[PDB]
Amino acid sequence: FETMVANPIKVSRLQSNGVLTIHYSLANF
Amino acid sequence: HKVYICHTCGNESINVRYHNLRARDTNLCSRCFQEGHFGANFQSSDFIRLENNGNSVKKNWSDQEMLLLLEGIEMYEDQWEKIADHVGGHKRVEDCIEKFL
Amino acid sequence: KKEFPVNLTIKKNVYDSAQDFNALQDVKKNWSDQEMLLLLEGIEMYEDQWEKIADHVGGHKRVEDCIEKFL
Amino acid sequence: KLVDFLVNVQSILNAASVKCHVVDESFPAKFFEKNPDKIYESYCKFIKNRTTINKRFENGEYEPIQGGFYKLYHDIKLVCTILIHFYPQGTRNYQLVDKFYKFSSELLLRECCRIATELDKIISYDFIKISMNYTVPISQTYQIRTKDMDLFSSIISKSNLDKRPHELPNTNFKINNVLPQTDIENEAPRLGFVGANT
Amino acid sequence: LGNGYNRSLLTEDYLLNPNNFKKLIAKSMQKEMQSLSEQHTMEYKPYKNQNWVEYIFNGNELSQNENAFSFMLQPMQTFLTLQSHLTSSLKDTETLLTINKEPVKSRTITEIFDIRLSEGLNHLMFRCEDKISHETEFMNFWINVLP
Amino acid sequence: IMIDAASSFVLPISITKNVDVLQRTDEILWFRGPSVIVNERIINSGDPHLSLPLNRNEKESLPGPFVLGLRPSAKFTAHRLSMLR
Amino acid sequence: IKLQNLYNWTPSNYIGDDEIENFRNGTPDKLVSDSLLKLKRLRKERILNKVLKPTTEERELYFKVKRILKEVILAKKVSKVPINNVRAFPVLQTNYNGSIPVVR
Amino acid sequence: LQEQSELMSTVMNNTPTTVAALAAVAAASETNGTIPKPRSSAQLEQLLYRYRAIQNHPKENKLEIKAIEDTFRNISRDQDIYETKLDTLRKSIDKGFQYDEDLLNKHLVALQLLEKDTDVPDYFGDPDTEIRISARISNRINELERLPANLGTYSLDDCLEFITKDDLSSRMDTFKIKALVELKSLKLLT
Ligand SMILES: [Zn+2]
Repeated sequence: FETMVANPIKVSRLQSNGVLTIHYSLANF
Repeated sequence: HKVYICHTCGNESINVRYHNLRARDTNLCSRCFQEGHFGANFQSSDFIRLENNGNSVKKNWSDQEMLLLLEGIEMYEDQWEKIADHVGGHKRVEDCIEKFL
Repeated sequence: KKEFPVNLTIKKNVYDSAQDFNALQDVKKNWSDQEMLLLLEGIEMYEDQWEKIADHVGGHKRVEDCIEKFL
Repeated sequence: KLVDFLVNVQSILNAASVKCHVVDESFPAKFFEKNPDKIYESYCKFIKNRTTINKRFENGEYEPIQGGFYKLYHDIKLVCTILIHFYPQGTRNYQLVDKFYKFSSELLLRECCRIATELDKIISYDFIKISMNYTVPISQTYQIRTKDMDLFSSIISKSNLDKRPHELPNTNFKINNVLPQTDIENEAPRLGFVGANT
Repeated sequence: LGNGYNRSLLTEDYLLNPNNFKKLIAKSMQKEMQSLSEQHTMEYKPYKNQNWVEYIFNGNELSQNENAFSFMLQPMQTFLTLQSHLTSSLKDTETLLTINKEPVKSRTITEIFDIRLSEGLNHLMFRCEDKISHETEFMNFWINVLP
Repeated sequence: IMIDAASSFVLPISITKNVDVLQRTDEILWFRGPSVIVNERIINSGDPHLSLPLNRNEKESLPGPFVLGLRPSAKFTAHRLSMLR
Repeated sequence: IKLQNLYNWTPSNYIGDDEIENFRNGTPDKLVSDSLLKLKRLRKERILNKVLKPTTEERELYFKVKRILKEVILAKKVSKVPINNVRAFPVLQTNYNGSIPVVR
Repeated sequence: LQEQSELMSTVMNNTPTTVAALAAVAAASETNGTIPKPRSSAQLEQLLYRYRAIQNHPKENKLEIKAIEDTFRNISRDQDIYETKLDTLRKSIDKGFQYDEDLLNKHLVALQLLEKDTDVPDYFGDPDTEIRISARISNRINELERLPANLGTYSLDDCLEFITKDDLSSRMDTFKIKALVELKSLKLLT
């Protein structure tokens, strides 16, 4: 049980500040 | 709609975040602000409870939209494309300059 | 006409500097935040009667002493 | 004086039971009138042996006396423990019943009163102590000791009147109690430091 | 349930400050505070700026499944003194106390310890066991020293 | 002093069978430090037992922490509910 | 030196009244309307002097126009007394450091 | 030499009996230029009460006790004169005036604005005047840089939200934002 180190979850500040949520805007065919 | 990934966890803010005033580039969750997992460098006073939902019709300029623009000007001082999205993205580059002037 | 809002809740009193709020300070005339809440609560309920409010504060404040804070 | 005091509590208990409907639950007569520390042992004896709270005020079961709200503090604590033993510990209704009981117990505690130490032998000799005593509730957290990482957990939202044995998903998990800190506040820095010129 | 699994030994434990911290500064509004778990009262005494907190753990009704405790201290308070009141010294009770890895023997029934802390978190493993009856009890104090 | 540390660890063995009361990822989040319990977020800076005036050993057990929490009366809440509809 | 006449002390009772005994027999509003212009003129003279602390001539004058408007409410029983408040007041909240240790 | 602040420092240091400012002919008379009659309500009067209550034990080493007692006699005399004038004022009230509402609304807004030193209307080049503008801007900057960061709010509309012991209502920082928008708009003026 003492040999069970885990995986660290990084902050990702550039993905934490202003990330949004391109074929949907028709300008690239 | 921007994805506000909270500090110290992999959770996502539903409708509320905690904007920091000394690191200025991070947010917190509601349970994370209750349990205090923000690190011992801060004293839990520089964390402003802000919203994440959509606002009202444009040119109303509530206190959150007035605060975030003056935060971003003190961050970058130029590059208004990086200033308009700091408000939340729903305000124009041509409109934030007209409001700031 | 757009005008800059004069925020009187943030500004500190200059002349007296003694009737301000306890967070802006740094019978009994202590005027704690509980009685300061109960004063505005009684005013919002009874709409400036000064008789059913002074006992809602707790009876420690007189009728003249409540107006000393109300002004 | 107590006539409006019978109505303002009823209005809050009607308005604060919309999302969970604590008042509209089925509740028998339940004439116990016992110690509220032993409020669940008598209920378990009633289960081994063998009129709702909205209708108690409609039938005039409470009088404007101290017992007329001692019975209300008895009946709300009877309803909340039935809802705790009905719903599991992970549902949102459990947290709604817990928040409703933590609001109702505080509302019933308020508005009723208005109507061996080497440091001690020096401090009691040098100073004068004015005391002030109160009681707080505590919670429990988990504990995992891995290879030099010292893992911790979050606050369990289990209610204080659950009376269930402490289950463990793993044997190697440990339990601990978090002591709450409460004193005079520290002098925070001003707005010149908070939001300084960078 | 651990109500039947209570402690037989470890009647009183203390986490009071030594007298040197008061002697090097001073040479009071005392507010005692208790929890809704019937034991482990907690008293402190600030004044208008140190506290001299004291963590009392009366283990006469505390369970043995809940060994560890967690609290938070100030960076000004780095020294601690433990006052272990047991039941009786009828046998040789092995009372060793380590913070993280270094054990502390004593200061000199009533035993006095001396604890010197650093920044960060702390384990503070303490235990009591007999040589004949074979009954052991554990205590842990997760001390959170602020920077 | 570093800021961008992880401070979040998840064990790979999923024992998510009786765990629904803790803070899940949506797995269990395990921090490097414990939690803190704050009773009331508001401090009444009056109530002269805390402010200690200089006018006049006395013990007094007050009922509940809600004296130091600025709790309003029920009559204003009932009046606001009468103003609701 | 008395007992009850010693603890209750304000900055408003050092001068007394000295004019309101003669002024109450007429209108109550003329001295307040003349004193607000004097307070405005002294405020403009303090703006035009680069001074921070107010003088002792207007602080002694401020407690009279408060007392007159207090006694009008105490005696004349003004029929409306309109309520114009922000319905809020600032308090001090709890501060606490984080529990995760600082790495270096 | 801050004679009213030395007693406050001795009271805050909890050591006002070992020195007691050493009131003599060369020390108590140099800082006073008879106490200078402080004008506070209770922040400088309770300090005089404590300064009288401590020095009752030496009883001869301090000579300004007679001046403090004469000041207390003057305070009691002014209190008695104020009570007699308050009785004469309450007995000299006319029966009917019918005071209007519009003039009351004109007086209350002006008396509220003249408290905290802001501009009120009547409704009844040049580098010499720019330094006076900058001194008023820096005054508000130094005033806003003395506010505590742990400022929370409580409106009269929270009773519909049912705040529990751990609830975290969303109307706590409605004034902390507005206390920072002004502070960071006075800095982005240039
Ligand atoms: Zn989170």
